[PDB]
Amino acid sequence: GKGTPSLGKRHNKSHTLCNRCGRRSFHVQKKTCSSCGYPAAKMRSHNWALKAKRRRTTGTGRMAYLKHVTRRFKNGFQTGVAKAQT
Amino acid sequence: AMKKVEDGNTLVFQVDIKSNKHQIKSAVKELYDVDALYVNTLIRPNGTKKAYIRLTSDYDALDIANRIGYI
Amino acid sequence: MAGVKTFELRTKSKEQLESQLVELKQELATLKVQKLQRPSLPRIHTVRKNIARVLTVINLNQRENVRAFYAGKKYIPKDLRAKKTRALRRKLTKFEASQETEKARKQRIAFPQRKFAIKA
Amino acid sequence: PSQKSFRTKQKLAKAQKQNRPLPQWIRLRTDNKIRYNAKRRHWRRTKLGI
RNA sequence: UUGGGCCCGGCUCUUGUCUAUGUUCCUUGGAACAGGACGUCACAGAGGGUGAGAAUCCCGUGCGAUGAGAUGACCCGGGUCU
RNA sequence: GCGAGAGACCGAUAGCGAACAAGUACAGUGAUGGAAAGAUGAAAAGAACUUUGAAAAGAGAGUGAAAAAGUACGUGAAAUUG
RNA sequence: UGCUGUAAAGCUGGGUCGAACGGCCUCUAGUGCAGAUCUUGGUGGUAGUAGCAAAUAUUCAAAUGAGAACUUUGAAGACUGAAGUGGGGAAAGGUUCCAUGUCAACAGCAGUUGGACAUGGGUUAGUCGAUCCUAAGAGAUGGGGAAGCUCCGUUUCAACGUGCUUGAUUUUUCAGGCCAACCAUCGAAAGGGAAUCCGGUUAAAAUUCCGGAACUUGGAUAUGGAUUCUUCACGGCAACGUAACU
RNA sequence: AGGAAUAGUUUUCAUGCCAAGUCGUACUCAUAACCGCAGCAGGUCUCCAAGGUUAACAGCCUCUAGUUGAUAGAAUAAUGUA
RNA sequence: AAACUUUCAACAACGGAUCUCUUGGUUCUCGCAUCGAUGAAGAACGCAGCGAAAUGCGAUACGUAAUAUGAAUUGCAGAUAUUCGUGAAUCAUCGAAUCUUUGAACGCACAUUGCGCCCUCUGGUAUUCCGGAGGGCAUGCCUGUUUGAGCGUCGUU
Ligand SMILES: [Mg+2]
Ligand SMILES: [Mg+2]
Ligand SMILES: [Mg+2]
Ligand SMILES: [Mg+2]
Ligand SMILES: [Mg+2]
Ligand SMILES: [Mg+2]
Ligand SMILES: [Mg+2]
Ligand SMILES: [Mg+2]
Ligand SMILES: [Mg+2]
Ligand SMILES: [Mg+2]
Ligand SMILES: [Mg+2]
Ligand SMILES: [Mg+2]
Ligand SMILES: [Mg+2]
Ligand SMILES: [Mg+2]
Ligand SMILES: [Mg+2]
Ligand SMILES: [Mg+2]
Ligand SMILES: [Mg+2]
Ligand SMILES: [Mg+2]
Ligand SMILES: [Mg+2]
Ligand SMILES: [Mg+2]
Ligand SMILES: [Mg+2]
Ligand SMILES: [Mg+2]
Ligand SMILES: [Mg+2]
Ligand SMILES: [Mg+2]
Ligand SMILES: [Mg+2]
Ligand SMILES: [Mg+2]
Ligand SMILES: [Mg+2]
Ligand SMILES: [Mg+2]
Ligand SMILES: [Mg+2]
Ligand SMILES: [Mg+2]
Ligand SMILES: [Mg+2]
Ligand SMILES: [Mg+2]
Ligand SMILES: [Mg+2]
Ligand SMILES: [Mg+2]
Ligand SMILES: [Mg+2]
Ligand SMILES: [Mg+2]
Ligand SMILES: [Mg+2]
Ligand SMILES: [Mg+2]
Ligand SMILES: [Mg+2]
Ligand SMILES: [Mg+2]
Ligand SMILES: [Mg+2]
Ligand SMILES: [Mg+2]
Ligand SMILES: [Mg+2]
Ligand SMILES: [Mg+2]
Ligand SMILES: [Mg+2]
Ligand SMILES: [Mg+2]
Ligand SMILES: [Mg+2]
Ligand SMILES: [Mg+2]
Ligand SMILES: [Mg+2]
Ligand SMILES: [Mg+2]
Ligand SMILES: [Mg+2]
Ligand SMILES: [Mg+2]
Ligand SMILES: [Mg+2]
Ligand SMILES: [Mg+2]
Ligand SMILES: [Mg+2]
Ligand SMILES: [Mg+2]
Ligand SMILES: [Mg+2]
Ligand SMILES: [Mg+2]
Ligand SMILES: [Mg+2]
Ligand SMILES: [Mg+2]
Ligand SMILES: [Mg+2]
Ligand SMILES: [Mg+2]
Ligand SMILES: [Mg+2]
Ligand SMILES: [Mg+2]
Ligand SMILES: [Mg+2]
Ligand SMILES: [Mg+2]
Ligand SMILES: [Mg+2]
Ligand SMILES: [Mg+2]
Ligand SMILES: [Mg+2]
Ligand SMILES: [Mg+2]
Ligand SMILES: [Mg+2]
Ligand SMILES: [Mg+2]
Ligand SMILES: [Mg+2]
Ligand SMILES: [Mg+2]
Ligand SMILES: [Mg+2]
Ligand SMILES: [Mg+2]
Ligand SMILES: [Mg+2]
Ligand SMILES: [Mg+2]
Ligand SMILES: [Mg+2]
Ligand SMILES: [Mg+2]
Ligand SMILES: [Mg+2]
Ligand SMILES: [Mg+2]
Ligand SMILES: [Mg+2]
Ligand SMILES: [Mg+2]
Ligand SMILES: [Mg+2]
Ligand SMILES: [Mg+2]
Ligand SMILES: [Mg+2]
Ligand SMILES: [Mg+2]
Ligand SMILES: [Mg+2]
Ligand SMILES: [Mg+2]
Ligand SMILES: [Mg+2]
Ligand SMILES: [Mg+2]
Ligand SMILES: [Mg+2]
Ligand SMILES: [Mg+2]
Ligand SMILES: [Mg+2]
Ligand SMILES: [Mg+2]
Ligand SMILES: [Mg+2]
Ligand SMILES: [Mg+2]
Ligand SMILES: [Mg+2]
Ligand SMILES: [Mg+2]
Ligand SMILES: [Mg+2]
Ligand SMILES: [Mg+2]
Ligand SMILES: [Mg+2]
Ligand SMILES: [Mg+2]
Ligand SMILES: [Mg+2]
Ligand SMILES: [Mg+2]
Ligand SMILES: [Mg+2]
Ligand SMILES: [Zn+2]
Repeated sequence: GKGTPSLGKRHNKSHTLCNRCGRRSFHVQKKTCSSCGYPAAKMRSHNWALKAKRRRTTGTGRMAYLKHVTRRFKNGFQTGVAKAQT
Repeated sequence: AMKKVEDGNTLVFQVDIKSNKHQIKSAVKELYDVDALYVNTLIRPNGTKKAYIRLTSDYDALDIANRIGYI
Repeated sequence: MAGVKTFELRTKSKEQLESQLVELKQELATLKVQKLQRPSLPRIHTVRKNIARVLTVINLNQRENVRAFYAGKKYIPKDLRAKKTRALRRKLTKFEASQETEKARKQRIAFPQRKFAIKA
Repeated sequence: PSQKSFRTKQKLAKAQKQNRPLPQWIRLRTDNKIRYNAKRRHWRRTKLGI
């Protein structure tokens, strides 16, 4: 009875949603995320899991601020406003 | 919702999710000059907040609905 | 879209801009009542972008008032400072980078790099 | 359960909104390739993640 | 032997703008951008688009020019004031 | 990473896992694992109308250069089948 | 349809098709499949075969419908038999709830029916739970290890109050009066715990809505009563009583 | 520590005034809404509990309530299962 | 002789090989140096007249400003939108803004949209109770300011 009968007693979540990554990897009793390592300051990442880095790295989200650094750099980081030509 | 406007003198509004019953009561007073007997709130399955606002006997909720213009 | 004109808005006072904003919000509120019956009501898009323009002009107008107040002052609010990169803000200023010891200044002046040519 | 958190209930609201069929006017756009909503979810068939 | 500060340039970068010559005749074809006849331009016959293999229809190509913005004690050339 | 130019390279079971709403759908408590999937036509002109059928559909008909191109879409092999 | 070559193969007639391709001299290689319990995709015989047989059980009629063993309604016959095939909940699910429409796919027969599909609607709280308390435990801080990710330690070799209480002051200053064994925090929808009931109401909510009738906490605050000339009440031997009664 | 006589105190007696925010609340709880790949004879915590017989909340019959759900039809060889 | 089985041919099936493409990949070369407490990368939730996804964006929500350009967008709808012009559309460009809940994440906490305190204004007869609006309160370290502590210690009564 270690198979089907024992599989019926699964109603206690070991993990819940993580506040940092929202993945359902936050161990409830351990108070740690198995995916991103929250609440540790650094992000969980390993060089033996390079595909895991692909899944969560720069460019997999919005880059809502790094989007525009190239375009602001290209103009020498202008301060002021553009002047209309006469 | 319109059966509540008529029988129980209660106005039903969609409300911001972040607002409480004190802020909803103030808002209808400033916008429509009407006094709420109570504010019963509720978060709907679609993620928006619904408010059941019953007005005091000084106001007829059906008159307010015509004034706003949706009945 | 269309709506209100930003150059007409820049010629208005705080009181006049806030008064028109109130009218636009009741207009948007009135439109949301009519959207219950139309139900397709494209004019809502115009008023929503009108609210954005009036809100923009109020914020911009208020920012030179703080800029004029802090003009020439040593300390100004950090959102009115230059927004380059974190590293470039930590970088040495032009004056600090061009600092030179009086010993080092005497040798540069005494022996500048000469300009010359050959075969004459 | 009936007793659920706000964080859970907000995710269940999005799951309902993501379960709609394709709006039919989208198939009329020029160079349109979407024929149907490919991200449908039945409650009994595929479970969420809460 | 000799100091310092500004002003315009040059160079660099970004961004905006500008340029030669067939769509002539016949056949096939739904469509000519195919074949044939007659051409033009070529510091341009790279490439692409357009109803089929298009220098010459369109965008471009070659030749260059220019508006605006930036940027540079620590690139140089002139001025100019101490 | 940013911005470009290329190749005696591969050509949708190849080339990155991904040419497509691809790190997507989906699995696992979890760390992780992880696809399949490009092609009507120049143009929807995506088959009006009539008729049989409860309908899907069919038969006339229509569009189209072609329906021996009908979104089960170019070409349409073999296994297998009438 | 044939031709050539011993052959690997090349060429050609007819049909289909629709946009590129070949001969020759050379260069080059991810260059030749029948196998590898090969890989991926696709397809057979098996085969309309095995089978669709637990949980006692269905039948007549009408309605609806193109179509009814299976839907609805009526009549009957039955079962679960309060340790239920009943009525609720915790975990878990997440719209499956309700109404309307509906049969391409799914309900291993069927389907007019559905927990399916489509469109809408629906969950109302001071009193029900959370929130507050602490449990086993988890875990910041001063610190002590460790190259370090981090480990230890929970009042620990620590100068540990974002202290209060008053009289205030309107001088937004104060004057001080008391204390600081223990005291970051998280940790229970079954422990502890302030307080709500009845009748009615919806297609779907109700200790939540309507009607009526109550209650607790925090705050404000006046009147009556109470008490004082024996100032901070009286009575009863007593157990003790009280509308109050520093 | 502060308190009376021409007046003082008290909101632990009665009455009166204001407010109580935030989140959950639909539905299943299982031989179909959970987990067992599934509408799986499995597993999954708890509350209420009528009459007769009886020691009995057992077994058997019944009231309330709920179902009549499990592809069906025709036969009844062998060999099976009960 | 039929049927059946098998073989062959035609047509119709099944299936998606072959051919031809290709806004993709792969590799080489050339050039550049620019993330973040002025809140990054990433996550959650939202935003369109009619949108589920991808893309974009943040309650100013498929966007606001500015510059350039110069008449669209388009599946439908629709201006109280626009055309010899401060003027349609445009991630064309971009120098000004907005930028939810979060996240190194910073009042404390978080399987809770849980619980405080300070300043200014305001409502309810309120410094104290309840509500609202705006602005604040993390840690280590440096320089400085202020307030202190110690017979550690110097001068004097
Ligand atoms: Mg399993
Ligand atoms: Mg268990
Ligand atoms: Mg555990
Ligand atoms: Mg998980
Ligand atoms: Mg971000
Ligand atoms: Mg209220
Ligand atoms: Mg109420
Ligand atoms: Mg509520
Ligand atoms: Mg809804
Ligand atoms: Mg619920
Ligand atoms: Mg399941
Ligand atoms: Mg999951
Ligand atoms: Mg030209
Ligand atoms: Mg012709
Ligand atoms: Mg071409
Ligand atoms: Mg020609
Ligand atoms: Mg060309
Ligand atoms: Mg060409
Ligand atoms: Mg032309
Ligand atoms: Mg590039
Ligand atoms: Mg690159
Ligand atoms: Mg290049
Ligand atoms: Mg592939
Ligand atoms: Mg094709
Ligand atoms: Mg194809
Ligand atoms: Mg085409
Ligand atoms: Mg074309
Ligand atoms: Mg037809
Ligand atoms: Mg037809
Ligand atoms: Mg026909
Ligand atoms: Mg024709
Ligand atoms: Mg053809
Ligand atoms: Mg063919
Ligand atoms: Mg064809
Ligand atoms: Mg086919
Ligand atoms: Mg074709
Ligand atoms: Mg075909
Ligand atoms: Mg064949
Ligand atoms: Mg073609
Ligand atoms: Mg090979
Ligand atoms: Mg083979
Ligand atoms: Mg094999
Ligand atoms: Mg195989
Ligand atoms: Mg087989
Ligand atoms: Mg059989
Ligand atoms: Mg059997
Ligand atoms: Mg049975
Ligand atoms: Mg019918
Ligand atoms: Mg049956
Ligand atoms: Mg039956
Ligand atoms: Mg019946
Ligand atoms: Mg019985
Ligand atoms: Mg029994
Ligand atoms: Mg039961
Ligand atoms: Mg439950
Ligand atoms: Mg719905
Ligand atoms: Mg139902
Ligand atoms: Mg129905
Ligand atoms: Mg069936
Ligand atoms: Mg559904
Ligand atoms: Mg409450
Ligand atoms: Mg309680
Ligand atoms: Mg809660
Ligand atoms: Mg509370
Ligand atoms: Mg409370
Ligand atoms: Mg308590
Ligand atoms: Mg403890
Ligand atoms: Mg520790
Ligand atoms: Mg110690
Ligand atoms: Mg002060
Ligand atoms: Mg607690
Ligand atoms: Mg508790
Ligand atoms: Mg409890
Ligand atoms: Mg309890
Ligand atoms: Mg009643
Ligand atoms: Mg009544
Ligand atoms: Mg009544
Ligand atoms: Mg109910
Ligand atoms: Mg009180
Ligand atoms: Mg007395
Ligand atoms: Mg409270
Ligand atoms: Mg309930
Ligand atoms: Mg139950
Ligand atoms: Mg139950
Ligand atoms: Mg079962
Ligand atoms: Mg079971
Ligand atoms: Mg059920
Ligand atoms: Mg199993
Ligand atoms: Mg599983
Ligand atoms: Mg138990
Ligand atoms: Mg008995
Ligand atoms: Mg009993
Ligand atoms: Mg029995
Ligand atoms: Mg049976
Ligand atoms: Mg039988
Ligand atoms: Mg027998
Ligand atoms: Mg036997
Ligand atoms: Mg024969
Ligand atoms: Mg390439
Ligand atoms: Mg979040
Ligand atoms: Mg102009
Ligand atoms: Mg804003
Ligand atoms: Mg953002
Ligand atoms: Mg929270
Ligand atoms: Mg929060
Ligand atoms: Mg707490
Ligand atoms: Mg600091
Ligand atoms: Zn995480």
